[PDB]
Amino acid sequence: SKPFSVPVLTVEEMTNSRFPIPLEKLFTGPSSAFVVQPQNGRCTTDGVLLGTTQLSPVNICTFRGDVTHITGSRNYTMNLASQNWNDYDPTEEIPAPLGTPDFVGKIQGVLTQTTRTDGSTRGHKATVYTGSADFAPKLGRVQFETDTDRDFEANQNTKFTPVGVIQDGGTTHRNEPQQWVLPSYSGRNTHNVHLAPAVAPTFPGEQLLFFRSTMPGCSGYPNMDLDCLLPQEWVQYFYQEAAPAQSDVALLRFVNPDTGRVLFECKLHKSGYVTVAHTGQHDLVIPPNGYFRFDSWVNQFYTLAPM
Amino acid sequence: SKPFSVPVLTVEEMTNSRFPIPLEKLFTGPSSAFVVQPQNGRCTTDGVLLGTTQLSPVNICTFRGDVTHITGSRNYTMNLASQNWNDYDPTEEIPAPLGTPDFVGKIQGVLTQTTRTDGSTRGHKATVYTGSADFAPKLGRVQFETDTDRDFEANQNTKFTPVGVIQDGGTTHRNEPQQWVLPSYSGRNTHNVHLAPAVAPTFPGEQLLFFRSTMPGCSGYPNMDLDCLLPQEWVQYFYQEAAPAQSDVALLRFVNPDTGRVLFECKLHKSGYVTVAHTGQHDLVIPPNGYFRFDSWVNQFYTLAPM
Amino acid sequence: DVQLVESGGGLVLSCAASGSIFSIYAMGWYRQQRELVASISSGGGTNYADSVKGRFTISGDNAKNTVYLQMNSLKPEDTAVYYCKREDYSAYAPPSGSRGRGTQV
Amino acid sequence: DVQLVESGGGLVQPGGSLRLSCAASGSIFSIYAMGWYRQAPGKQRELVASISSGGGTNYADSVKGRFTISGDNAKNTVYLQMNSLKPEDTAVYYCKREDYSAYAPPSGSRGRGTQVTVSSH
Repeated sequence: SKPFSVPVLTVEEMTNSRFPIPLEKLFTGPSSAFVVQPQNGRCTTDGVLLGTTQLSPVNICTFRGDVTHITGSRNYTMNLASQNWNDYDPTEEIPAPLGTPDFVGKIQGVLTQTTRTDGSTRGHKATVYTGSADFAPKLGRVQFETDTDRDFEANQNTKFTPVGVIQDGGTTHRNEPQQWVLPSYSGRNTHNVHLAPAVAPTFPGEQLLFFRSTMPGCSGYPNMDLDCLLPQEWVQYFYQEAAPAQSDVALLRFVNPDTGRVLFECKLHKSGYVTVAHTGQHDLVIPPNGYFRFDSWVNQFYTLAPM
Repeated sequence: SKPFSVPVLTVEEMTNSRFPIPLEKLFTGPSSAFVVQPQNGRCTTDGVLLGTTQLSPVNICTFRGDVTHITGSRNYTMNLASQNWNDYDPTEEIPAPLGTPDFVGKIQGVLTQTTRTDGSTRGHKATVYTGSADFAPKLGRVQFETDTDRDFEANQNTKFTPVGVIQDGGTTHRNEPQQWVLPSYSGRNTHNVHLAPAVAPTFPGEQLLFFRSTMPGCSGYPNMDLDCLLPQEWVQYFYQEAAPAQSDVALLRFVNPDTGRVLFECKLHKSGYVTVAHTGQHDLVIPPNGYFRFDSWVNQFYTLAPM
Repeated sequence: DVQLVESGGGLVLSCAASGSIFSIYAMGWYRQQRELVASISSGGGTNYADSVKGRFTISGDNAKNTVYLQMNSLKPEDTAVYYCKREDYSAYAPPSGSRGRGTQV
Repeated sequence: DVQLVESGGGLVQPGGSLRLSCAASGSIFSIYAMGWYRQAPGKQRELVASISSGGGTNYADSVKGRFTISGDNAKNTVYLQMNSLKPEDTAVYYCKREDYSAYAPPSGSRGRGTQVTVSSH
């Protein structure tokens, strides 16, 4: 009956599960104003992957496939393939291909391509707007804005590598991207399917605990805050361990190994998210060597000490 | 005491430990023509990180710091900082900052920057030549080749995100990059220090087993073959587990879970690399769900069945 | 097994725990539909029902493995049977619950 | 503990054939290797042949093409077929076994040894 645990890793040793960048800090705030339903970094404590969540930190927000030029323009349509270059199956019971961005925004990166016959290669600046009418990865189509109108070839392996986010157009400072707004994965005016559920604190005085990174900015004044429910290493670890849950809630203590002292305690829910006892927006002040430790399976009778 | 094991992961579910891309396949070949001494993806089976190896896949071949423009050029010098933007310490007993590229070639990516006071951001195409005279990450400076002579600011957080590799400048097709040639980490005509050791098969008829990826190519005809000694996931797992080794060699069986049958067997050496019984260059043909399984601590007296 | 050594309230509390007890736990009082009154957790967290909030206080002595409930400004709506409750928690098994027989107040 | 019972050695004509066998019993494991070492007066101990449970085999170059090792798993036994024997094959041949575990270091066992004498008689 395998014992549950969480990785012995500091926040800084870990990775954001919604963009391929490292974690930086811990944040808690009220989330009643918006719907918190990220599709990446969703995994149960007994190791069931949810939403669009997959194992590879480096595949998060990447796309692969072949491209078709949109005539006269610097825009290309990518016909998606799966992450191993095999055919993509739209009938799978997932919201979108695993690793698809789970927020509405403009993601800048690079499209790279290799020509199968002679091994010639090319790379170009590329931006995908995930709020676009033509953003339909569930259907196997996404559109990229590039800096070339001729260089990419048809029927050759093409990859998108994400770098950062931009705000352009007339959008006002830091009002894009919208990290808590899900894309419409099948394109405009279609409902999303097979989603990991929204999360909220239910107990009074409790707030979600967020694992926070700063996405790189490539242009303008973007909102670069990125919050995930679980670090990517926890997803990989729970998936690997697949330790049975003995109750709904795993009690975690954040421990400073230098002193042996407990900074605070929190609840890791079986469905894969964390809550703390705090009211208000707060950037947690944590020791550099601090890490999370699983201490026991509890229930609603256990009340968290104020953070 | 704690039992050793390796993760239940297919090759395609895993990540290259020398560049931030997925593993694709397994390759074995003779390694006498070159010195095999990569510094990333180096870890002992009981979880001691070696060389420039650090835990997160997304930090491999990335740089952080501030930039200084080199007047008259589209070139910038980055004064490196550590992953958390703190000071980098050149006296540490490591060859270079953890995650520094461990091969000579041209790495293309993007430099991004944010201005602290108003959150304005900028990104530009950037290339680092790890064979250049000014590639001195161990001393805390590397030079980037960019497409701007004017846009980056001084004293502002700047990051390089790697994308792929290039071949240019009149070099021979597929003669760069050179994955088994280490950079001079302290710059032109300097000796490297604190290296993870070189590895070789010692037993006759024995060859290294490589975990292989294809790096994205951004320009020209580069050699995109990238081999690592351990998947990044094994590094992360061994560091987590810290299981003591009961001998120098762990016997692994590569197993197809669909049939329960063993495809081939191999030795995972304690100091962190894998050998097989094969002579000649070979692309392993493996089932999709296949994975490595640790079966026993053995020694030289045990002879691997021919792969 | 865990056994609970209570004490009683009369007319218009303490609960003491012994046995196979665990380092991580919660203890408190329910009343009778059956309703929560107050609980306290080993990490220091406390929870009160809205009706007794601000009037009744719960506290605990970890060494004796006992919890104390001070009932103040008692009202007719407080009339019920009050039973101590304890949850013992481990990293390896589901929570183990123990309940007192109950005391009329 | 593991013990090995050896058999098959004795006097043999030069150019003749012999067949040794070694059977293992006790705390034996599913993963193992078994084989023969030989010791001749004034000479360093030499590996002759070994076989591993996975099927891998190892031979000394001097016996390649003359000696064959094989195993019967059910019987937990290994056989060494020695052909074209020469005066230089004269030695004491002792069986050796290593038992391997996923939980412990290798456990070695060795036979008492059997004399092999290749001379005209």
